[PDB]
Amino acid sequence: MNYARFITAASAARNPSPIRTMTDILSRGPKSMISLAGGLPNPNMFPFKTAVITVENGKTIQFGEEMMKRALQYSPSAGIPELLSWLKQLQIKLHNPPTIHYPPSQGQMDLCVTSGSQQGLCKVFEMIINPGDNVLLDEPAYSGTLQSLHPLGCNIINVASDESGIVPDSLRDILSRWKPEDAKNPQKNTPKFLYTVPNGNNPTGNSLTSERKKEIYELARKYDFLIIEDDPYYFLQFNSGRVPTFLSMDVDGRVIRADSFSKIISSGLRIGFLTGPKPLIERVILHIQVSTLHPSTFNQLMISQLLHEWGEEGFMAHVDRVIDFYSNQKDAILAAADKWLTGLAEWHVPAAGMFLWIKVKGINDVKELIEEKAVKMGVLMLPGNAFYVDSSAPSPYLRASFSSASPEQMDVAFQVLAQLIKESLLVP
Amino acid sequence: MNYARFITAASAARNPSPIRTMTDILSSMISLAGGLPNPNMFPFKTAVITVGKTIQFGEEMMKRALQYSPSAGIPELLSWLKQLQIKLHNPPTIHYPPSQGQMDLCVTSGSQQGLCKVFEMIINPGDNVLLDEPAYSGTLQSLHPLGCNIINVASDESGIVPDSLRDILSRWKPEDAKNPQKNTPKFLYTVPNGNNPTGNSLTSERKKEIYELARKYDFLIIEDDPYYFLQFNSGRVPTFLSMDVDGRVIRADSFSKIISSGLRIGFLTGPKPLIERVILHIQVSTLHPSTFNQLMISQLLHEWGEEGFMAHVDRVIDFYSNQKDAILAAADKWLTGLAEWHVPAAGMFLWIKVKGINDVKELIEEKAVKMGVLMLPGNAFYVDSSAPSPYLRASFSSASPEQMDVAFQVLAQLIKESLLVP
Ligand SMILES: COc1ccc2cc(NCc3c(COP(=O)(O)O)cnc(C)c3O)c(=O)n(O)c2c1
Ligand SMILES: COc1ccc2cc(NCc3c(COP(=O)(O)O)cnc(C)c3O)c(=O)n(O)c2c1
Repeated sequence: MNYARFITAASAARNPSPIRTMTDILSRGPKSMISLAGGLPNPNMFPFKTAVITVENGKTIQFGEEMMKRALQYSPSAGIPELLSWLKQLQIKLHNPPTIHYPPSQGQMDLCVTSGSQQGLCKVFEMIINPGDNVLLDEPAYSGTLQSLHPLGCNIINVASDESGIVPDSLRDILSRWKPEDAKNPQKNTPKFLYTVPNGNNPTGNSLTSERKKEIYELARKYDFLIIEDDPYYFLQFNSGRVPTFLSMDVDGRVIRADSFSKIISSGLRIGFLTGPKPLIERVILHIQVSTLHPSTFNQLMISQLLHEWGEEGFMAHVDRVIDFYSNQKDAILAAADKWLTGLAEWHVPAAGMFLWIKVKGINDVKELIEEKAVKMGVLMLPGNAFYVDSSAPSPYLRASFSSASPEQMDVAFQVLAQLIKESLLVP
Repeated sequence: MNYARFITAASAARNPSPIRTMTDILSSMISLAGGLPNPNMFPFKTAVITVGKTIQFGEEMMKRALQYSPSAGIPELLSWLKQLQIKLHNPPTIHYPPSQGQMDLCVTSGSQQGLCKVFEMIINPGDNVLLDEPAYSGTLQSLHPLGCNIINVASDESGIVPDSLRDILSRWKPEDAKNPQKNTPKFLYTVPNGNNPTGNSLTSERKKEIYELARKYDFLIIEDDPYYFLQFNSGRVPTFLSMDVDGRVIRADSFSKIISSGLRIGFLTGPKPLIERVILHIQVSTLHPSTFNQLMISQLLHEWGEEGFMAHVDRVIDFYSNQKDAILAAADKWLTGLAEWHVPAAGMFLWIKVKGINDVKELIEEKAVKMGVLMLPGNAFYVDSSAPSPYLRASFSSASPEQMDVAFQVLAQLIKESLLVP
């Protein structure tokens, strides 16, 4: 398995910056080192000098003068080394991927810090996708991936999904149009990858089971395609005992995993990370180098100090508090839906994340109900249309986030929704 | 302007997110719309940043700083930067209707992101683009995978030579810009102040000549100006943006050189239909620039005012001007007779030509690194980086005068060792 067939010609031709070239030789020379190489602003001319950041149940984070100069300066494209090594150990403890000690050419596990998991996904899609390429995913899907994929000119093949995510039988039936050996022939145009959000899918709230992940992985080996495991709700699972990830079962080095801090630590800091085969991670870093140069040094240092002070134990205690809060929010939205929506709509318990996916019983298109009537009433939800490749098609579905509204706000919101649905159903 | 000829099919196919669409429909509200983390679950609570003044993020300011924000930037930073552009450049496009290229702005994750999104918006494989070599390696390394043909325009001590541009453009007829099969240039890219790596700046007269050739052959101008606030010459030269009567200028500005490089904050100024395409691409790549870092810059600009910002740039110019003199003094002392250079007009680089060496790559990459001195070989700043180069780039931004003295003393010795061999 070579990574060359998956990547575009343009991604393969990317070269490191002349500084990244010098940085290699910097560690091959003496300790004296005088540098006249970079266009770095002088660290003594920065207007910010020190910083103190308070942490609820934790040590205050402090950036003294020297740390502040580093925080305000350019840093490596792949991320600061202390955050990279901490995240690498986190992945090993959580997923123990088979690829850890593989040689680099065979897809050795590598990591890079990205400006949210959105940047990681975007760079992955751009590295892989040629116009006309086949890609697999289950609809409804995250609108940010659909809007990333759409300008790339790929053919998006929808794979059926139910309460337990992707239905492996649907994937098996779709793949039966090709023969396994067609993956070795580029004119056969076999799928490049399967994209999935395995825990609390945006927008469904549905999660894949361990058994289905094993079945999906075996179909990925058979037809030799990559798996893009976009897991930002990994640390927001409501089920007791986490399900193994695709990364944990990645014997082939065919999994690219996107992780985010947006849902558990901070969304505004724009900090995520990508885990996958070293040749593919290297291509992503090179693209990052010409786009954003690197993720914010300041925000990485903040997170790194918080993570190092917490330890694996303090980080896990924070996720427990987060899961407990969202689990109560999930119960509150479910109680509001039971009280006002029973008989008018279909839904079930989300397995992870922050969304409730509701199907309105006798309405073909919910877009006018949500975009017009509900807006005039002071209630904001997302119509299902936003989560399909064909967003112009009518949708009976709506996405309701339970992340921030109070139980009483959920009650009033669903009372308004029920009233508007009933009014629309009574029109002959 | 027909902006459609400067935007690829993929860029035109981009749509706003469902959240932007919902927000636009809005006029007591309950929101179950966004996948926003709960703002009361964030582990960071308050922040104090010393500037002897202080910047404070109180509890609610911190919740906003740690939360998602608009793709184009936070409104207070956008309005401050918009007023800065109007005061500094007073662009003719301010009150033009949006379709006619009304001046618009967006915050980017450094000026590198802005440039990258601009190139990806305009470039189709095989398209012709103009620039002067030696050029910034970050733009060459952005353009190269895009499959465009890079046409080198001659430059001297005063930047692009308009006669060179005029001669290159003479292969087409002005009317060929209306015919897509003629493949006329899409844009001219330039760093008008303290070019990376030369340190050379364009004059007002040349900018006017280049702008008239841009109208005649209907191409855009990408004015990448991160060293705009690092000019050593008395009285700033007008920008291409200030003379943009047509709405053909896209300007990239950065805070990396004057405020902070690690914060990843820059901005793009240009025609509204072009800026809109850039925002949409940003929306699917990074979502938005860090809210926390934008709020840090915004609060600093609020404490400072235009007065404090302008006094900071004056102190910054003064510091780099002394650094420039120190590197010039070190070059006079050790390099005279061995190398060629002239006075940089702006920025942080000295561009040196080694007198009797065809390729400096082995002298800089091997010999210099071994002696503890780091510089960049000229090779890095050309489309054809495999071609031999007698040039080197020396940055005067951070080394002390005494470090420059030892560095040039080492360089001089390495040059002599390379020349003395028959
Ligand atoms: C770790 O070593 C480093 C790191 C970064 C740089 C950045 C440099 N230049 C930046 C630049 C930009 C983008 O800058 P930004 O606004 O920050 O995104 C845009 N246009 C022009 C003309 C530029 O020169 C540079 O020259 N050297 O050497 C570096 C050396
Ligand atoms: C201003 O309103 C907003 C702002 C942001 C979001 C972000 C959302 N999701 C983020 C997400 C990402 C990228 O996340 P990041 O890591 O932060 O880049 C990756 N994969 C999946 C599956 C995701 O769901 C969302 O659903 N809504 O509604 C938003 C609404």
